[PDB]
Amino acid sequence: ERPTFYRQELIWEVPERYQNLSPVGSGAYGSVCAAFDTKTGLRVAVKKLSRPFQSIIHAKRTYRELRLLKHMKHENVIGLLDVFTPARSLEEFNDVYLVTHLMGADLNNIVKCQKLTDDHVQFLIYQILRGLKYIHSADIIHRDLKPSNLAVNEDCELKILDATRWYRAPEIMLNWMHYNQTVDIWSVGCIMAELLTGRTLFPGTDHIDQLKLILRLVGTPGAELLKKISSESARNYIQSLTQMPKMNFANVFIGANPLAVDLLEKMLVLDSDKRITAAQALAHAYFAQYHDPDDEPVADPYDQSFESRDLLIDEWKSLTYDEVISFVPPP
Ligand SMILES: C[C@@H]1CN(Cc2ccc(F)cc2)[C@@H](C)CN1C(=O)c1cc2c(C(=O)C(=O)N(C)C)cn(C)c2cc1Cl
Ligand SMILES: CCCCCCCCO[C@@H]1O[C@H](CO)[C@@H](O)[C@H](O)[C@H]1O
Repeated sequence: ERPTFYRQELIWEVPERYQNLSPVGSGAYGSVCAAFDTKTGLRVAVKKLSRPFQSIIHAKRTYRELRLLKHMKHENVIGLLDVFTPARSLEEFNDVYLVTHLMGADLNNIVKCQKLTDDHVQFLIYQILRGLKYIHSADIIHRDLKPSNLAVNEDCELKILDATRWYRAPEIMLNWMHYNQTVDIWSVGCIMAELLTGRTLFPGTDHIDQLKLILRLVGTPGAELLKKISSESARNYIQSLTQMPKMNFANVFIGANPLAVDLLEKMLVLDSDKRITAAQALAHAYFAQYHDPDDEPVADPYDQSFESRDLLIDEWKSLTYDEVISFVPPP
């Protein structure tokens, strides 16, 4: 049958299994409380979606978020321990709560603007890439990978969730579309660089500065890249710049493990088609001590056809309700 609920003001209405509700992040992740799950003995985070069925777009967003989190089942990706509503029917259904592991910190919190050891960077980047492989295998592109979106606990176990512009692929900065999954690989390279050196790779002051700093490291586009640019305004502007050569990453990241440097060379290539994939990165010798080709799992096909659909509020709501009811908690 149905769990007993209680009501509290932080008027959250949750099952009794969740105790010690305490607001976290204040606003950054929405309305989220840390809590203790008495059923599992785990510290959890409970998110109450805001106004989930106020509008078609709210409704579609609610459905999108629930679908995604229900699909993501991987050690290095945030997924769902639980989903619940106080509603006992569809006509009653107005609130949606998601539950996941309370990791307790994000990457910023672990680095502290300091140098990590090479071994530690291997472990952290390995986890990010393991998680990314899974995500990309579901035909998902993250698009905003950054330290604040990488959750970590005290044992630096890491899960991918979900300052601002510093990790973004340059094609994203320039509103390219046709985006490759390797946009996320660019983001990994920027993160890795920072963990090794203790400094932001491209700390741009604004958008244009950010692209200037990128180009100074990885050079101006070669002919092979320029032949794939269909916008003549973009093409013509690029060529009018002073040519710069790629910097030698070996001089830039001096002291670094040469295999770390080699991996950075392969991630931080301007041409997204020439960037290493997550699967390929995991097989790179940098991660010899953690790589296991038989425990780098991939995802079930992920049907995102709903994105192209224009439905009514009550349709998105009923579909969301269906997903709440069909949820099966992880073993
Ligand atoms: C992934 C979980 C769940 N939570 C949101 C969430 C996502 C999906 C879901 F189903 C339920 C909740 C994230 C916002 C943060 N989160 C954390 O573990 C977390 C938790 C914290 C955190 C705190 O816990 C905190 O405020 N203190 C005082 C320890 C401080 N920071 C910087 C944090 C960063 C993260 Cl990523
Ligand atoms: C002015 C700064 C130059 C930025 C060049 C970004 C090149 C990224 O690379 C491009 O990514 C596209 C997908 O996003 C692909 O369709 C292209 O084939 C690929 O070359």
